[PDB]
Amino acid sequence: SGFRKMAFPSGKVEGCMVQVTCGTTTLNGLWLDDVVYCPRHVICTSEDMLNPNYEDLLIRKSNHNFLVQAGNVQLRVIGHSMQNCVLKLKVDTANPKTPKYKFVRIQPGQTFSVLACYNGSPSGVYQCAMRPNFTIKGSFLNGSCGSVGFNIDYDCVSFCYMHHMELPTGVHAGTDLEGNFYGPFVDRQTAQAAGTDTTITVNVLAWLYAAVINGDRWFLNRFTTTLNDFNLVAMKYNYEPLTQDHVDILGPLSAQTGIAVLDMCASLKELLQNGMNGRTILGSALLEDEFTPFDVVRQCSGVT
Amino acid sequence: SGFRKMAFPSGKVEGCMVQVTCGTTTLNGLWLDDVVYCPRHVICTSEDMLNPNYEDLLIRKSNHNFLVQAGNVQLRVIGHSMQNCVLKLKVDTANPKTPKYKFVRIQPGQTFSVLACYNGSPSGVYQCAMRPNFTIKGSFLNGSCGSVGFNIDYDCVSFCYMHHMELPTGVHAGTDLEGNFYGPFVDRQTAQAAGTDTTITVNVLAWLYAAVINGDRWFLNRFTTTLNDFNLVAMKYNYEPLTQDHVDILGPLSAQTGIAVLDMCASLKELLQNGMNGRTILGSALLEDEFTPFDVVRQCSGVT
Ligand SMILES: O=C(Cc1cncc2ccccc12)Nc1ccccc1
Ligand SMILES: O=C(Cc1cncc2ccccc12)Nc1ccccc1
Repeated sequence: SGFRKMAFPSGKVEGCMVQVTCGTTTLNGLWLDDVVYCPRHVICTSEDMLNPNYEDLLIRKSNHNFLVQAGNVQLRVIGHSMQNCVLKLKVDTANPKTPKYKFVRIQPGQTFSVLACYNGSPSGVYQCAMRPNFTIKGSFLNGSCGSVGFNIDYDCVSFCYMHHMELPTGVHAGTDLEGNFYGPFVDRQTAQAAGTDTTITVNVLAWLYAAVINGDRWFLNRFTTTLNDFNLVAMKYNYEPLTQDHVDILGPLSAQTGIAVLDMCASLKELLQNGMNGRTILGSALLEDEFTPFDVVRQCSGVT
Repeated sequence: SGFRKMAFPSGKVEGCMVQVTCGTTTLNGLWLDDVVYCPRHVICTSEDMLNPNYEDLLIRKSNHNFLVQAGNVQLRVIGHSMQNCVLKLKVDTANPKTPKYKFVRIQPGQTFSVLACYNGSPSGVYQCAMRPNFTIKGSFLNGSCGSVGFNIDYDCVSFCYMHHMELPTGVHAGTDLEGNFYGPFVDRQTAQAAGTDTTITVNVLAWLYAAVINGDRWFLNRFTTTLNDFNLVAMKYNYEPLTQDHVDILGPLSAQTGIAVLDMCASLKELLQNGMNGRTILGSALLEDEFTPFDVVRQCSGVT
């Protein structure tokens, strides 16, 4: 028993982190096979970021201007190309520590592990969610760009996120491993607005199921509701509308607990309308939405 | 910016996890040099746990009864000994992945990373604190015994905890790497009581400093207090008494923010007496006590 915001073991990803330097800018890169992936803003100076013309900026750079260092050994750059907002530096040596991997574009609401890095060296690992507004609420300082988000399926690492920027509002924005930003964000020092951040309803429900499995049952009531009635309450509280897909996805948790999904929705509805009244659920005084139904099942079944 | 419950990168520890089997019981072991460390309750059956005589039980076991497996290769056991509540299985092969390491007994209030494992395979990593009552609020299922807690200083892993048991109350108990339980707990299936769990005051203060550094300043007031006045309020709320040592330890955070420690104590005092009034601090609706002042400084400075 017990319920924690658990991250995937980061060892497979640590073996891929390298330092990429371009002029005075140093950030992190991901070394997989003979390719180093990093944010393209490595080629920018503080002045360039205001309105950078990356194609023009990249033309002034040659293979030898990109210093790639894995641990203490220098990698030789034999090719460079820009794929959307990521630079792909072709190196002459394949990473001997390359794990089995995929590049995946995650959906909003999905979760992933972040290995926060500085100078190609990992400093910490934490679990987070892609917000419905496509931002992430991470913990990143300057130097952390190129730090990656991933999930692991037994031995295959699915790289889903590369950190690029912190918006003036303190939230984080980045790309998938093909250089495509999640959301409307651009890699430019300009006024960028994240949309309204809504609450991942299916995740909160999954976490309520985790609470019940772990003995915290105080919030369970004698009521039920319907999808349309629950959604009327969800919209008022800036919660994502719950669909039959979400109900089906909660099927295993509903079967494990013997509590119907709509019954859990009525409990959630009362928690929204009345608050926690000073009580806690799984050591939290608010409704947690950064555990998918898959994360709950995995944590409560010990998937290695 | 951003503040997350960050764990140390677990790669160095993953390379030490092995599976230890003794009869029908399989748990995790820590392989460092030519020694495998694991909970001594590996030699018990369900009936033994009621009142086990471990010296008598261990005598019926020989080197060949302890099956140690690292990945898919079997390790040959050439020696076995009991050191307090841990078994030390001497193997004939040194772990080629043994990192630089220390065995340290942590203090209550200190934090550490847990690499939760099942069948010698890691499943997740999370950050936690040794509670003042010496329990840990982890996420462990059956099979997780032998999972370790650690801290990293650049390249040296300091092993501080080995998971042994879940108390009937859902909290977790374990030992240091010398087999000594943290707290009054014994490795027996009996009624064991954890003391009153108090709140780590210095940690909450450090987290209030992290909040101020990260832009959350709403809780800052025009008041101050004294150590004795603050402690009068701390005792009422089951908070640890704050000492001059704690004030000194908060020195770097107080210098960074320009907010005196006693001024932060007055804010904490008002948060205790009046609650958060529906507001949040660093995305939390309660006072977080699982970040030491060292964790805050590290996270806010990017120590790799
Ligand atoms: O935002 C970043 C990098 C960054 C990321 N996370 C956290 C950061 C904290 C402080 C400084 C920088 C951080 N780059 C950038 C700079 C200007 C305009 C566009 C992008
Ligand atoms: O508590 C444990 C192992 C354990 C640990 N964490 C979580 C667990 C969850 C379920 C079952 C077992 C767990 N061993 C033990 C059994 C009986 C008496 C004394 C100790």
